[PDB]
Amino acid sequence: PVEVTALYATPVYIFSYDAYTHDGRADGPTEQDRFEESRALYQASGGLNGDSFRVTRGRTVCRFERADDVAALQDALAHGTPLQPDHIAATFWFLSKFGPDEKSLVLTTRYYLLQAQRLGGAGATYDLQAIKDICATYAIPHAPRPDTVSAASLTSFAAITRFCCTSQYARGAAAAGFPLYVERRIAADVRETSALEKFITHDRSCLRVSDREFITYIYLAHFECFSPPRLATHLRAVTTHDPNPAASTEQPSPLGREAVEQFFCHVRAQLNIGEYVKHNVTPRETVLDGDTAKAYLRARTYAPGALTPAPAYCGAVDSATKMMGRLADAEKLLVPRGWPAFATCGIVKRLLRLAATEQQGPTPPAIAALIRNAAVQTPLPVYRISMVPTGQAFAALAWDDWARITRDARLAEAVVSAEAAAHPDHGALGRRLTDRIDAGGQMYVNRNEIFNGALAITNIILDLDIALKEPVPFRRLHEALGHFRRGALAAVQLLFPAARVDPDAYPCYFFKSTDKIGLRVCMPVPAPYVVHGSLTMRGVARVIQQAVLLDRDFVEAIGSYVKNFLLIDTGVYAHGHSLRLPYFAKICGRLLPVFVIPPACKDVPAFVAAHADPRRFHFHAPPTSPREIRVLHSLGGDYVSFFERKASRNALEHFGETLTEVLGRYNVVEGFASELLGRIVACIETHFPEHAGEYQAVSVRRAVSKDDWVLLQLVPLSCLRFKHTARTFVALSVGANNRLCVSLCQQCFAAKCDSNRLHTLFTIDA
Amino acid sequence: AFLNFTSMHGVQPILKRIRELSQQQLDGAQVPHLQWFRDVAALESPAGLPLREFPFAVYLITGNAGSGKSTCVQTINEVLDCVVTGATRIAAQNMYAKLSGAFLSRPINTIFHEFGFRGNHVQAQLGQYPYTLTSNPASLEDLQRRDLTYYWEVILDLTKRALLPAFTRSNVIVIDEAGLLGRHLLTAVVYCWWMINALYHTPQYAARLRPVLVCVGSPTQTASLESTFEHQKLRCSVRQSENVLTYLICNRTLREYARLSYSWAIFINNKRCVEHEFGNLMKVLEYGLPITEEHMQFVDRFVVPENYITNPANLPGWTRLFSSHKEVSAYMAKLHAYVKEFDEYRRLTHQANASRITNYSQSQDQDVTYVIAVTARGISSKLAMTITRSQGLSLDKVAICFTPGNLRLNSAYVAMSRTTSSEFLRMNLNPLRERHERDDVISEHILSALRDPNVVIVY
Amino acid sequence: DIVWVEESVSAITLYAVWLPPRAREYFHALVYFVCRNAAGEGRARFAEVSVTATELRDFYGSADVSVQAVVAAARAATTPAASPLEPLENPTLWRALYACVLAALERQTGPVALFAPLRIGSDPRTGLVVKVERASWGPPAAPRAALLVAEANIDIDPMALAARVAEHPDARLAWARLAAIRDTPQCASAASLTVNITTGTALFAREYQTLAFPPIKKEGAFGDLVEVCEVGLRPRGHPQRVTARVLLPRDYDYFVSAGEKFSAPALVALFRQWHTTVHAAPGALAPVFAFLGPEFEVRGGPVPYFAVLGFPGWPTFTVPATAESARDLVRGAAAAYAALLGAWPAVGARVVLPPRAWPGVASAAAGCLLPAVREAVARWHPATKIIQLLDPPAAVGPVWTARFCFPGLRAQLLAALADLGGSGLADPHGRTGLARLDALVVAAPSEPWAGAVLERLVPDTCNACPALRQLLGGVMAAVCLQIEETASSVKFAVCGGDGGAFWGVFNVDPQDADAASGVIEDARRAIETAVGAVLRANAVRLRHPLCLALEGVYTHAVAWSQAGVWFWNSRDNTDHLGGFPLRGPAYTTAAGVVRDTLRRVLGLTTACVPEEDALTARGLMEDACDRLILDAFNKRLDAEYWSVRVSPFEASDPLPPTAFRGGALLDAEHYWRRVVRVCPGGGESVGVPVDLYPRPLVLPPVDCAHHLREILREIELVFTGVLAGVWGEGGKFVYPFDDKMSFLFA
DNA sequence: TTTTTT
Ligand SMILES: Cc1nc(N(C)C(=O)Cc2ccc(-c3cc(F)ccc3F)cc2)sc1[S@@](C)(N)O
Ligand SMILES: [Zn+2]
Repeated sequence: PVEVTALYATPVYIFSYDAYTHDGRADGPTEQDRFEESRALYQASGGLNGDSFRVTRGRTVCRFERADDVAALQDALAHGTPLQPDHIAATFWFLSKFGPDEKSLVLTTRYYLLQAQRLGGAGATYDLQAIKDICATYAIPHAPRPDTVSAASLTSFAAITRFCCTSQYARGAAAAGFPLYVERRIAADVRETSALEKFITHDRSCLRVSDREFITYIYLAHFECFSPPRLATHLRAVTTHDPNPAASTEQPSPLGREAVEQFFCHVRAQLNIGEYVKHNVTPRETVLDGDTAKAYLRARTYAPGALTPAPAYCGAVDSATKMMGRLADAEKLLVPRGWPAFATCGIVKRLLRLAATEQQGPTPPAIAALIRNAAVQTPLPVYRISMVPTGQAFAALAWDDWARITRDARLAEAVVSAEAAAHPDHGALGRRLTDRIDAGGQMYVNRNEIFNGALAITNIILDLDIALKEPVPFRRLHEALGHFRRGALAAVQLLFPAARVDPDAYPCYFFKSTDKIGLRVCMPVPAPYVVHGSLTMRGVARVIQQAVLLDRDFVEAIGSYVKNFLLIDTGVYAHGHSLRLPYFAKICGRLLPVFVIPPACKDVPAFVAAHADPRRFHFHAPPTSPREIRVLHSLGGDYVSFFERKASRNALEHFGETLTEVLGRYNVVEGFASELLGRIVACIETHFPEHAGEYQAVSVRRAVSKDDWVLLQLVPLSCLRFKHTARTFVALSVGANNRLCVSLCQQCFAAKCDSNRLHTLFTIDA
Repeated sequence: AFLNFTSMHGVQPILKRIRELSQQQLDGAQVPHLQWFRDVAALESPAGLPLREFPFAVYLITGNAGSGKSTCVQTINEVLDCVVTGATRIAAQNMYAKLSGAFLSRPINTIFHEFGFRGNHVQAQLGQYPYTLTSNPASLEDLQRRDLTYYWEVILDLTKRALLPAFTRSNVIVIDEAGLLGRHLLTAVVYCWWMINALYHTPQYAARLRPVLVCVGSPTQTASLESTFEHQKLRCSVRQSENVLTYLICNRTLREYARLSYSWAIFINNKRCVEHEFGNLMKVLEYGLPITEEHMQFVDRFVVPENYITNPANLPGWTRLFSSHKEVSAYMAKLHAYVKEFDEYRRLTHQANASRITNYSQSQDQDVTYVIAVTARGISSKLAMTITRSQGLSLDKVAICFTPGNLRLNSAYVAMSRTTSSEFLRMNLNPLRERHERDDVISEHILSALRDPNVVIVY
Repeated sequence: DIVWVEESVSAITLYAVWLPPRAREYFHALVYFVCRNAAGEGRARFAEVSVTATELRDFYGSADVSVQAVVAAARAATTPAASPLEPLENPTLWRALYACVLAALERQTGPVALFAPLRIGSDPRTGLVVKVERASWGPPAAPRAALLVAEANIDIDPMALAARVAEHPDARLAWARLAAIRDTPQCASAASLTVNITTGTALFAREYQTLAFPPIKKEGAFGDLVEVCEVGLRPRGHPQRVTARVLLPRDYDYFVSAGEKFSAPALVALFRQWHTTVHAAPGALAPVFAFLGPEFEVRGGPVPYFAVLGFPGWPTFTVPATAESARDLVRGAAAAYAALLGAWPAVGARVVLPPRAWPGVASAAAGCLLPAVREAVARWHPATKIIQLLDPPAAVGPVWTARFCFPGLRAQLLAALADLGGSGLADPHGRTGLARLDALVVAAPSEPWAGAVLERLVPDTCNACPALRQLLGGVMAAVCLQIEETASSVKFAVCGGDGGAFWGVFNVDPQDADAASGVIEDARRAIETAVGAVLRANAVRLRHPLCLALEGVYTHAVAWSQAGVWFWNSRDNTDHLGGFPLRGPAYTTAAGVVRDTLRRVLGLTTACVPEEDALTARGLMEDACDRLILDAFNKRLDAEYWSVRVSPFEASDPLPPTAFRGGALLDAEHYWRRVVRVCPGGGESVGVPVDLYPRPLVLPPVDCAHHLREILREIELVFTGVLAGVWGEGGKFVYPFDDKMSFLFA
């Protein structure tokens, strides 16, 4: 009663067959039981073992009981001799699509056609290429062919049939192990892949990082799990030489044993703060105890009486030209005694340097020449004022009427106390409290405090630019801000380990401005720490940003609204970059406080009347009897993604020199640049004949000097493109094959070309 | 041999979703009756047309040009019941080539042939009647009625002519490079499906099954354009349109009815990009990431002068892309150097057709002097072409001529992504260093899709 | 029948330098003697000399100079209104001129000696000094003095200074000012000059807004100080009777000016005005207006001085600061004047011998030596040190160490070799300049004023005659050889030094001190006696008997470079550090930090494996660096403290165009330029010449990220030497300034 | 500017 499923192609030629007998046990069959039954079925000597034979999206009948019929069936099944019409009647594509190998031609044709759907299992849903790959890793011992007939020496079906029937991958252990090995390999592979995809999907769903970080992450993680070496070792592990399952040579796979050791090992690093700080930030602090702490404070923080209420302003407030001239006039009274001559970036740099300069004893400070008072005490804040229609009016002040600016949002102690009695809460109470809320003339309309790298930063001021899918309710925003407070305080207690930040009493301050919910979050730097450096606060911002997208409450609250999960901008901390102060507008939205009371705040009225003190929202404010002071002056430099650092490590390990080293090939600033200019002169005549005789006699002069970008202005320059004022430049970077990327660039001072933007014209090899 | 592994083991969840999407029986009342398509024939203008829902399902397969989505289509064909179609004849033949390279695939035709598009429909007024959608929120019935009013001059003719097709034997319709089809077609296909299963009373119609449209294509490397010709001004205009992919991804009504969250597969990896840098450029381009200084310096190494690309003596054997058909007509010429009908129609007009007289591509990109690829079933040089046509087929060596001011970063991404290797790529200017109109709306939608637990990413 | 008087000569100045008729190669020079008799009464006297061309070319060292050139220079200097500041053209010319006129004065007339009794004669028929003889009777009057303060605002145009500094880059800015007055003498006519000469009899003060104009404030009179004397003379050069006006300095003798803010232009202008005022009336000869000083040369000079080569004939001594011991330096200047006849430090090395007679004396001294030293002189290459010393990375202790020095060995050896070549000199009477050097050497231990003279006369003499260096360093090499030979006998072991100064160890048990003094004294005795015996055998005889100085006993000694040595006696905690550059006020604090860190790190002799000690030493060195940079912050605004003294030889920062506006402050710059590197704006570090701007200074914050790096560099040099010298080598102590504690300043 | 369906 042995049942055979046979594929034929015209006397009948049978070239693939699956023999099976109905299992008399309910659930008796095991893998080794099936292997024994199959090895018994396919006779090792040749043919089958039964007495009577019934021979018959799906990929694809005669009885045999008399002696002649069964003899003919054995002859046609073990050798390949065609079955004549009498026996039945009384009762290149294949070589192409089923592998060139004999193993494939027999075993894969048997499985994919006559064995896949009948036996069920996962292999029923796998394609021909997948099944051929599985056959390729089914690397059972290979004995030589007795007739040495090659698999490609086959023309008709009388050859393919003879090859398959007299093969030793067809009538024994291999023919019995292949169906079981398909199931085993798939099971082992899915065990590892499904685990890796569980990790992938979870980390993807809870990442809450910037758009650019996400891309690197998905790609790199997919590479670790699926990469040439990882996939190769995994398939080598599943490789079996013994078809017998008991002694199969397949062991657990190295994949899912190296990723969980390499990157997925630290996939749970960005997944949890405490591991994001340990592995991504390198803290560099320097303790300073004694009079040196007091010294460092005054030297690197706004003077005590500079952010304290004063009746009228006192400082230099003027437009760009009027302050450019006044700065030069001040230098004319400053040069006689030491200040070198400086023969809108230069003005801001000079003003910041003037403000930073400290007082030497009772002598009036250096900025007193510009501010024109002897009561001025440095260091000082420097602000930028945008006016109408335009004009960046820089203003350096020694004191200002901040009481007047914050008067509108100042709530009397009686009011706050009465609201506290009406609403004894911290979430519903802040709700009620918030609901209850010429260069000289423009000073009190628009200010933008300008970062001074010389001074020490005392407040973590984060600019939260929230993007919105649709309008939001205030209560959801206030709850999200409470969650943000929680996450930021966890991140702060992680960054500053010797501080004491109780995340129910530590005051965080919040200010809010169809487009965006403009937010500003101000945090006191906990004592005894002071943060120094633009890059250090950049790192603090990255830690806070990747810590707030870890708290499930924040993402659950605001997640359905934020189109891009990036909230914190980290580019407002460079030297000379301005940030819009709270209690100020933009020339369209006056930043006003939104009160998120600490859950265990012991002084609510103080917290409310703490948002009106300028010190709470100034980068280099005076810190509010210091014994010890710890200056976090580095939290690690360039914050190469904790991922792309591995993508920088994997960049070479898989793909494969800096500009300076490449310059070594050319024996290496203006000298070699003029040699490259000689090559440019020859080609510029042909490429642009209208200005051919212009750059023939120009001199290279380095204007921009970067590690991988040396730009040299070609001071003698009519624009080559959009021929009509323009400046020509010579770029220097890395070429295609680690060469010299020398580019001709014609920045144009006209409207047609992007004004003051650098453009490229041709890049030639060197 | 390990290259296929990720696809092999990640297409299985896709296969284990399309099956239930295709074996879901509809309620008896929701099945579009024959009388519906009888009334549609009776209707003359697409105004009194009744609001009628035509149920359908989708499964979206998206990714880069060489992402390997073709492996997903291959696995689908050999395992599932399916009618594989294509948005263009070239794409249909490309799929046939890649499906017959593994097993048997029946002759793959275009979706247009499948729903009965014939010769007279080619030049048909496909944008005439108006529609004020009683919407916001837009009901699916209103969207389908808009897409039927859009194609009234095609839907009506198909219904009238109908009142054996391959739509009678399967409910899984794979449309490859479906971004080359406009949104009007999506509803149309579903509509036509029900037609061909109602007149013939197919066993699927008795089983109350509904169409599932497996749309495979690149959403940020492909666009669909609609051309209308004004018959007095003789000004043929071509506006941009919403493709099927963008319609499905960006419409809140379709993203809910079709449940794109549980029905979306993004193929994420290229397999011909041997340049960390070329790959990184393609990544910044297909995702909308901020353009940094480093990217500008990288693409700086490709810029070669305007008079270097256009000169035929340079870059021999390099395909040159322009952003204007007149520009190609100029460059090809330079390279070579190196009664009753018009009586009655004039009567009816109350008072450029060379392009609208044959295959547009070669008709407006020819100087006929030759020096090639067959266009129709009409030869093209394959040496110079437009960026918009370049979307269809990949190229070996590419020199891009960019017109300033008309710079669209999607055009730059399409032009730069036609070649496998960044080594063989030259350009007029730097698209990253010049003013470019970037439209990063579908980019954030893919990004939010890459940020969803129910979307299947295949590496 | 010659007149005879009794007087002491207080000064000798140059009045006239003329070329007589029928003369081609010999010029006569008239010398003004400011003689004073007993009880101070002063009578002016005059003498004549006759210098030949050969003598001029000998005292110049080259034949480029000629008699015509000297006479032209003297004629130009005759008038100060037309052209003052004559020496600035060829300072060597006037230097040699004074040298030869003094030599001829010594030769023809006889032996002269300032502030000393001298019998003087005169010939009435002609009316000049004829012969000077040393007398031996009289308690001569004390060399009285007068305190002079003079300040002038000579409105020099800055751009001229900038241009003249551009022609010669490393031109000391006092030379720039002085050249500006020389090229525009009218600038010396308009200046707010104020003068106050206080004497013991009567004070005199004048104030001017314009120099030529009458005073806007008077006090006393010109006549109280000066007794204008008209004296008739009949020189052999001038047959006709020639009358000379001289400014006899009644009441006082020499001037005493504070060197703190001394302005050579100020005194030049005041003396030019006096010259114009006195010699305005004709009928008499005009004197020479010549002055020399370190401000008169492009590259400057070490020791402040103001020579008076002519008018008014009164020596003026600049005594720089030193308020605590002002009388001591005034006496030192007076002694230096009296001994070296006032040529020092203006004439230079020619006080001893002509610059060109030295090539003969050195050769004549290479012959009288012993045969071995004869070759030893000829094989001397710069810094040979042919003696068994220690490897520069090395340290010793605990063993009884000791430093020794021969006080003034180069000067004494030069004197002995000069006597060896004395027989080879052309003129036995031309050896009087060889009597001043012996007077200096003999009086060197008794009085320190001879010291500073000998520490500059000798190195400059060695530059006048390059061949004398190979002789002096060969004689000293021979001395070191016998030092090493005798050392073994007395348990001494040569371990390092530089010749005259040498430090070594003792092979005595390192715990006993009662017998330590005995061996340390016997070694000194034996080494001194043996070196004296070698010198005597080498024929070289020293005027002052040789003496060895025990400059300290120490137990530990560590050396890193060839000059850097630190010694420490644990018992009394007395230490000594050498080789650390004191290039400013911060380097002294660095030296103190180093001498405390080394005292603490060699106190770690507690029994430990050598590996442990290296780490517990490096930790302490890093901690010392930390405590230094912490204290550096509390003085970040003291730019003068963070200042470096650049020499006119070293590469220097470029002068800002506003430092050329210091007024009466550019004159103070003679040798050193004190520069502080400040950081204006960002990125750029610019140098500020501190002493060329008025005080209090206003500056951008001082770039301590540059000065502290160099101070730390030399600290790590010392610390790497000690770390790799006491314990196992292989450790270059580096302090991560750029990371650990860079934030404080940058 | 702008392809594509028979
Ligand atoms: C070292 C490394 N190597 C990696 N691999 C194999 C790739 O980047 C391969 C590739 C290259 C081009 C495309 C691509 C193509 C497009 F048409 C559009 C967008 C695209 F991204 C996708 C994949 S990934 C990494 S990492 C930095 N993730 O560690
Ligand atoms: Zn331009």
